[PDB]
Amino acid sequence: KLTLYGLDPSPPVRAVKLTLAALNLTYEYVNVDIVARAQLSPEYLEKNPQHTVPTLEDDGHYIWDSHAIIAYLVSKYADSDALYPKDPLKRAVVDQRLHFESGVVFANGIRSISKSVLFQGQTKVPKERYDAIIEIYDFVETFLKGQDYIAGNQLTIADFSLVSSVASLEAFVALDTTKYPRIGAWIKKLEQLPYYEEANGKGVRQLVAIFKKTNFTFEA
Amino acid sequence: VKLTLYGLDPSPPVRAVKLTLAALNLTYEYVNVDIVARAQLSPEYLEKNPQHTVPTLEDDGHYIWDSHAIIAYLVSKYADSDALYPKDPLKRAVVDQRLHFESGVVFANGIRSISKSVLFQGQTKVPKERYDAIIEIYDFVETFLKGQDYIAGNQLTIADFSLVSSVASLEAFVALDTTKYPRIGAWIKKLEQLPYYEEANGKGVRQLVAIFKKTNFTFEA
Ligand SMILES: N[C@@H](CCC(=O)N[C@@H](CS)C(=O)NCC(=O)O)C(=O)O
Ligand SMILES: N[C@@H](CCC(=O)N[C@@H](CS)C(=O)NCC(=O)O)C(=O)O
Repeated sequence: KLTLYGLDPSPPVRAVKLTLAALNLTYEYVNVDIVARAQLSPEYLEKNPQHTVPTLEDDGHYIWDSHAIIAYLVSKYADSDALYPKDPLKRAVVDQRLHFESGVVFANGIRSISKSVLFQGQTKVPKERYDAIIEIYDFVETFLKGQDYIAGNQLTIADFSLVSSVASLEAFVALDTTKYPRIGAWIKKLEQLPYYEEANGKGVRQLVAIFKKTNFTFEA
Repeated sequence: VKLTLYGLDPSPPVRAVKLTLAALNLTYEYVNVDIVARAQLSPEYLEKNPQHTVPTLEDDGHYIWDSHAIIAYLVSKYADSDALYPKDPLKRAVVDQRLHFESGVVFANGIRSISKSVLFQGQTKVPKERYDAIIEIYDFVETFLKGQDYIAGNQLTIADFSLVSSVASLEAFVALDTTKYPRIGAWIKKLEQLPYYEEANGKGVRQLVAIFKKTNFTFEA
């Protein structure tokens, strides 16, 4: 019995939706209205004291942080270790990419802007935040050099994690696929998964539209 | 020997790896990478780590980077038991949440946000936002320690090494009020009892604090 707490525009929530779909697991999806600060309710804080989404409930146990969740799901429920290989050297690449996503991409790239634009209602965003997004594209383009997937030669949860956030960066800076052909090819490859549209595609488009509506701009 | 660690003592994620190597009693070569001299940007270093960060670990022709990936690798490959990184999916999920909390909320948003501005871009005035972020980190860690002696449960794990390397470093920006944060104070004190703590984490924390003291940076009101 799985319950996922979150909302479709959220990148880390979509990373979990991709993993759940890839593992063909059934779950209840509970909406959490972040703009209304519904995550700050006493009832949600009891589930996740960091008051973030996603939170996964698995038969009474609460797990949070999307990367911890999707590793947990694969380790516990997958038929094989395909999505999260147990071989320590292969796992070390996956883990590096996941922690890259946690810090460099999401915390420094996305939440840094979401906080000032959506949470604080500010229209102007410091130029450093633009520079941070270009740095992310540059790194991811390098990470994809000579391989079809982000962490090696097979689909893993690192792909789910990073595609959920890297595709979201379009909300701030459109991806130039002439400058970034590897990133373009990799998103296109992942878009072919039958569950991609419902798990990640539509939420990306929603987030992009949310930020379009704010009319935010980068400071020079 | 077979293991090489690339890094430098003031760096919190390098110290996370030094703590783990010490706890596992592994021998290794320590190679200094002077990030102040931008030595991590040499083409030679980029071949080992294209993200040009420290730490990097070299193990028999393989390069691993990101401190959290490195220390999970070390325990899984070399430890006698999974004590420091339990394999039980549920216990593992708590450790993993704490590690990723360190990557994003603590290091990226808390420390590197200020370090880049102050150490490498020479800014002396830091926005109040960055002070508030450190206080929120202290608030979260205090909550995480509720009812237990360690950060991810009832036993020492790599989550303790990761988070103490960075949380102890926060003194460089905001001194820790142990009357407001008695659990954090006790937890740091408990880890300081580890005989390998002084060399692995303690010296470098003090170095980092002294580096920031010298810059004379302040937070805006
Ligand atoms: N790295 C974390 C990010 C979690 C996170 O910050 N989620 C955002 C939504 S995208 C959130 O919960 N914001 C509300 C809050 O922190 O109060 C993860 O992968 O779960
Ligand atoms: N979260 C990463 C942080 C790595 C990191 O950013 N290290 C800093 C030093 S504390 C660095 O290498 N700065 C040089 C650079 O990024 O070029 C980890 O745990 O390894």
